[PDB]
Amino acid sequence: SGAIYVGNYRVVNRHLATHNDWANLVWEDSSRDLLVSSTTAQGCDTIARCDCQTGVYYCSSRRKHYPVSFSKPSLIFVEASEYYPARYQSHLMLAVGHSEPGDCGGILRCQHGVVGIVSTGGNGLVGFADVRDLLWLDE
Ligand SMILES: COc1ccccc1CN1C[C@H](C(N)=O)CCC1=O
Ligand SMILES: [Zn+2]
Repeated sequence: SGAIYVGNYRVVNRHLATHNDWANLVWEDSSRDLLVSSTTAQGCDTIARCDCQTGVYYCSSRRKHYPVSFSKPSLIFVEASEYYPARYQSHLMLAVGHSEPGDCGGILRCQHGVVGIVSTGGNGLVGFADVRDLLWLDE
C-alpha cells in the first residue's frame, strides 16, 4: 500500500484504488497501473521533474529503504496477476531489488522529489510506475 499526496490529488496504484478513489476520479491509466483521485485536504509531496536514474525506495516487506539505480520509463512485459492479464505496462522503470505484491505503493524518491511508486516485482527485480511526466499534478 501507499499513495502520493500533491495539491488536491491522491496518486495510487490503479489495482489498489478504493471505492472513494473511483467516486472522485480525475484520471486513470490501466496500461500504467495508475489512478489519480481528488482530495479536500491539500497535499505537500514534491514531484521530481528530472531524468534521475538513481534514488531510494521504501520496501514495506523489509521495513527498509533501499538505494537503487533504475531504468528510464519504458514499455515492459508484465506477467499476469489477479488484477491484470499478461500485458505490456508503459512508463515502467526497473531496478535490482526486493519487491512483493504488498510493496505496491512504496515511494521512489531522488534528490528532486517523488519519482514514482512500486508497481511490479519478482525475480529479484522491482518496477516503479513513473509519475514525473504528469506535469498537471502541480497545477
Ligand atoms: C511477484 O509479483 C509482484 C511482486 C511485486 C509487486 C507486484 C507483483 C505483481 N503485481 C503487479 C501487477 C501489475 N502492476 O501489473 C499488479 C498486482 C500484482 O500483484
Ligand atoms: Zn531527480
